[PDB]
Amino acid sequence: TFLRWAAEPEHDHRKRMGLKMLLMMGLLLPLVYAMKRHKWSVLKSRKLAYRPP
Amino acid sequence: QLLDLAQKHFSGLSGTVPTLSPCRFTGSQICHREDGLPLAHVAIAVEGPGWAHPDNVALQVANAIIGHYDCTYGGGAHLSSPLASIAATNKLCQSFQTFNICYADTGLLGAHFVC
Ligand SMILES: CCCCCCCC/C=C/CCCCCCCC(=O)O[C@H](COC(=O)CCCCCCCCCCC)COP(=O)(O)OCCN
Repeated sequence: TFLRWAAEPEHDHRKRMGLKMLLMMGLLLPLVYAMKRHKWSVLKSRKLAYRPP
Repeated sequence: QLLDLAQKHFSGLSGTVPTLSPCRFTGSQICHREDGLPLAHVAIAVEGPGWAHPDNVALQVANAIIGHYDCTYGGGAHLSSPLASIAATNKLCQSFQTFNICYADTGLLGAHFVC
């Protein structure tokens, strides 16, 4: 246990950040994904019509 | 005399109900691309208030500020409307009009340009 800490003092801080990164990404990934779908909805919905005389 | 004549000729007319459903407005785009035509027409409008509303006055003031333009219009660069002076100055279009089209409880408020 001491030898792990000696090799990687950061072990605990890193793991705390990991949690906060996972949390923020849980928020931000569906959020931005939703933003994407909104803008693109104009295009996703569109219907095409060919009408030569 | 008009009223008499009305009574005389029209009184057989029936008065005995088609009333108008609200009309739902929708933000939308319709594009007929036809490259073979020589100029493009664009009409754009927001939902307006409809015949009765007192906003139509203030809206028509605003529409008049922005105005209408046609490439025969003498005013050109010196015109009062920024849209028109800029459109004349930079040959942005042949023409445009603001409109406020009024219906029962809805309308088209905007502008059409050819360019
Ligand atoms: C010009 C400005 C540049 C800014 C870039 C904008 C980033 C946009 C995307 C963000 C992704 C969302 C996930 C981030 C999780 C952040 C959570 C968090 O607070 O973590 C940070 C470390 O995280 C972190 O350090 C994680 C950050 C991950 C960002 C890496 C991408 C950018 C590369 C930077 C390289 C130069 C510190 O947490 P603690 O030490 O507990 O501090 C407590 C609060 N002050």
